[PDB]
Amino acid sequence: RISGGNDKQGFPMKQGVLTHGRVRLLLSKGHSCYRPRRTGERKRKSVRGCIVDANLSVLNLVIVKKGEKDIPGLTDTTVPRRLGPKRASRIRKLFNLSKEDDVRQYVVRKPLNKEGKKPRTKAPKIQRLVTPRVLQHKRRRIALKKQRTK
Amino acid sequence: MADIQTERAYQKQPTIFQNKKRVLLGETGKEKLPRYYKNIGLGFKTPKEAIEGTYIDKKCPFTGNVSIRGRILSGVVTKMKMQRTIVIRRDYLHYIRKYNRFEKRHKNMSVHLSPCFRDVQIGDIVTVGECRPLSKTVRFNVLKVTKAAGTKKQFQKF
Amino acid sequence: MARGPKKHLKRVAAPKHWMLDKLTSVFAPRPSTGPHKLRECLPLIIFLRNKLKYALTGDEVKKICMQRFIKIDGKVRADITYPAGFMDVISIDKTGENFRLIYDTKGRFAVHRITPEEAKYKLCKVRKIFVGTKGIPHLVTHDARTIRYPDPLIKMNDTIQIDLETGKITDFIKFDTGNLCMVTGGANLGRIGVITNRERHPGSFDVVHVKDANGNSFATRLSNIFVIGKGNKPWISLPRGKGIRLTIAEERDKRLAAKQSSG
Amino acid sequence: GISRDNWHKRRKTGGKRKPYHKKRKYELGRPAANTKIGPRRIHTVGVRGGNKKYRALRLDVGNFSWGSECCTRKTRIIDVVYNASNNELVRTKTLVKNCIVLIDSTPYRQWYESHYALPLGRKKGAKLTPEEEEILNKKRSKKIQKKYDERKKNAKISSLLEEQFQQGKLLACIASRPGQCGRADGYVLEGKELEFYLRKIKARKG
RNA sequence: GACGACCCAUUCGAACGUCUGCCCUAUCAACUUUCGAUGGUAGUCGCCGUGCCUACCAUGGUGACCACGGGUGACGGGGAAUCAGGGUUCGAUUCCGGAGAGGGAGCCUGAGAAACGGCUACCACAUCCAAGGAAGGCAGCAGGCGCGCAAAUUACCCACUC
RNA sequence: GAAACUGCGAAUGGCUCAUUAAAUCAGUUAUGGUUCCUUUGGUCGCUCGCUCCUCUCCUACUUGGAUAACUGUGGUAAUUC
Repeated sequence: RISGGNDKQGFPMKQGVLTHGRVRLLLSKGHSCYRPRRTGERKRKSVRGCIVDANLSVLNLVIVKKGEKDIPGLTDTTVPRRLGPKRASRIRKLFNLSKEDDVRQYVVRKPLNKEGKKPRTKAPKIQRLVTPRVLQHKRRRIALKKQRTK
Repeated sequence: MADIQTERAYQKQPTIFQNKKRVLLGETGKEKLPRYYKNIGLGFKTPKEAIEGTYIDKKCPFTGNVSIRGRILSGVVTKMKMQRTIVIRRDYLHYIRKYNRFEKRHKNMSVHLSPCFRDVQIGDIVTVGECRPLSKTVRFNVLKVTKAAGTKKQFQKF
Repeated sequence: MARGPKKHLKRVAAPKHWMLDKLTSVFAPRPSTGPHKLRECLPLIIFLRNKLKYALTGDEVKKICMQRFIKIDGKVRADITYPAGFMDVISIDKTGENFRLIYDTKGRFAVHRITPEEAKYKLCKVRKIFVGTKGIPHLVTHDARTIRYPDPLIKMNDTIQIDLETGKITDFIKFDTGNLCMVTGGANLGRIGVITNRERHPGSFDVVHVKDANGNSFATRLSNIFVIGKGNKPWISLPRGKGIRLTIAEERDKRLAAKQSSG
Repeated sequence: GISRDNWHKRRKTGGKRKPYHKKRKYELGRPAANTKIGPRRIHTVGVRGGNKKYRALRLDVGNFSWGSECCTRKTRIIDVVYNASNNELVRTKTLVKNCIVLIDSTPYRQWYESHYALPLGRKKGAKLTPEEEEILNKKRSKKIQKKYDERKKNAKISSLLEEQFQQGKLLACIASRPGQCGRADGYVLEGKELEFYLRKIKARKG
């Protein structure tokens, strides 16, 4: 799959900009090829179309379907992904835990290889995990409501 | 009164409804219209003529929406040649402190006049009062009309 | 300049009853928004280094207020500026001191120390009565407290005693002739005297005559009057001076009589 | 851009005043709604101080009322007939305050039939007898008559009203700004208004 | 305790509106109107009142008590210099109000801006470039050129005042 | 605890006097014609409806899925690209 690339003179390619001319579009937050330096800011930069020609410097091709053969410099090389989830419910979906099992030891442990001291194993901090502290804030939340009515 | 429409729209007072309750008057009776009016306060009195009569005007304070609040002033009639309004004048004296003399200056103002008053003539004293804007050059309405000055409108035997 | 609201007030723009100098720099404190109006406020920091002189710089007040020794109206405040005004109580509990903000006959906020027992309440004028939703009433006061369910005979220009601890007023005074009043604004300021007479005009800017116990009659607008207690009997403690409003000649005579500028 | 200034325009004496301050955001226009009748399209417009303002384009329902016996039901808005501000607006079917429009007239009959226990104008009684008589006749013992007796002689319904049900349309008055509110609403014509606007309609067209 | 949210009140205001107050000029005496001038009726729009705008209808409004037009090395006021009394002359300029950021117009964000230490376009300028393109607005503090009779350091520092 | 997302401020100040003759502005009045971040004080359980459709165990002991920093590969003579 071709995901775009860079025209000569560095002009980038975005989607929905049919033909190959170099057009100056209004751009703002939530569009390709824009960085705001102030909120609500709108600039009018030049970009270049979708339709491929030989006027382009470089293209980005993403491997989608893998063939019979293995290209030597890429698909033979194997690199694992780094990080497990940081959120509660992603750990539940991943290792396929029940609602009742109390996650507390199903986190990925990320090694610190060296530091000249000792190796650490790091973990992230779970979010949306119920603890006793959570329930207090919800119990005091309702206590005030009843107190108000009285 | 029986004709008060000449517009491309119907004219009526707000805060009035026409009921369809009961049926028996015989020949005639209730004109199917109670009248709306209100007090103005500040020692000014609603005319009898307003409560008696029939007109639809929203810019008079005896019927329509518009308050009198803030200032109160007087003037005198100078001209009438416009519909539901008049022109008036304010004579006054401007002083100069280099001299010890005064001098005459006048301004002219328009102001709206109710269909309630219809006994106005050019030369009557008039009273007015501050209001919210009604029009570009109208900011006021009449509260009262009077004559109590030299060379009166009709012969002395009153 | 303006396109939105301003955030500076200079020295020389600022009022004269804070008694500012002119050889510290261009800016003055400016009270931040609150229940009192800035031509009736005494900002907090002006009480702490331009009156009592505990602090010496504004940075010192920032180190003091954070410690939470300061209260205002029995609650805790913790900022350089707060807009306390007429009839509020400051309370430092570490020193065991309590102040009250009230007017000299000169017309400026003095030091009126008081017992801690007195500092458990303040006197509040009623300004507006407003029926809320579902047949519930409200009060509105100059210190901007909304006290629900008042007694149904209390009306504006009365005054009410509020318990800072629980709100919910215990008692009140009714506006009547011959009751004792204090002035809170206008040319006459800080004078104490009984009501004597009222005058009404349909319209606005009704006035209220006053007479004191020195045999002088003066008048002021209605909305600068504040009630303090029944005739010749304040329900508050009073400072020295006591609304006499001496002429300048008599004030000269006192100073050269006691010969007082040394102790 | 398009503005609602006041520092233009001549004074009373025919004088002109030379250009003063540049246009500002609190003196501002923003083009007209020009709402029609069709499927609901609503746009939400940010306005000064916050507090969003709804602009309605192509409504087709409004809440009219029949305050004579005090029922108000939701009914479809069919077509414009009379627009007392301009003639051109009727031709392009533009909907604004104090127009005169047409409705289906359906729930008002249903309410009348159940409450006053009588039908309005009808083509034939043949339709009624198998079903729609089931409501009108009733099996109550005890409160066939006892309720309905109090409804009697409070249902004379006027001549100009009754004839209109047969056409299946009724003339009601828009008493809302659709471009500011986001809703059409109104009251149905009664009395002398309903005599008036008939005469204007027959005068102008036909 | 901390934070957030709906409404009411309050505070800081904001925006329109009332009455009175103005320098020179008639070799400027009639002015304003369907390119709305003045008013009536209805509607649109707007935070709201309002010819603000639109439709329909009326013919008004202003002036020798100086309108209308033209001029101003005219920002306004609190004030300043001189001075017996009465005045005359000045007020760019430390406080308050206003207007504007090269000239015009449009607009985004926000409670608040028609913002320029935000943006888009035209016009007048001026900069870089591999000639494909890209970037800019000192009436902020210093500093330079120019202009003229005529006016300071590309300094030190958030300790004071805020 | 760098970085990065998020909230808030950047409409205050500073500067200039070009425009501007009932305009600006000053005194006086008006919102009962309106808007108002923020502070301060009150407002904090229908409202009676879980009404879904899966045919009733229902995530309320807490629901849903992406972006930056980061890791790695780049383009342009040049940009807070």
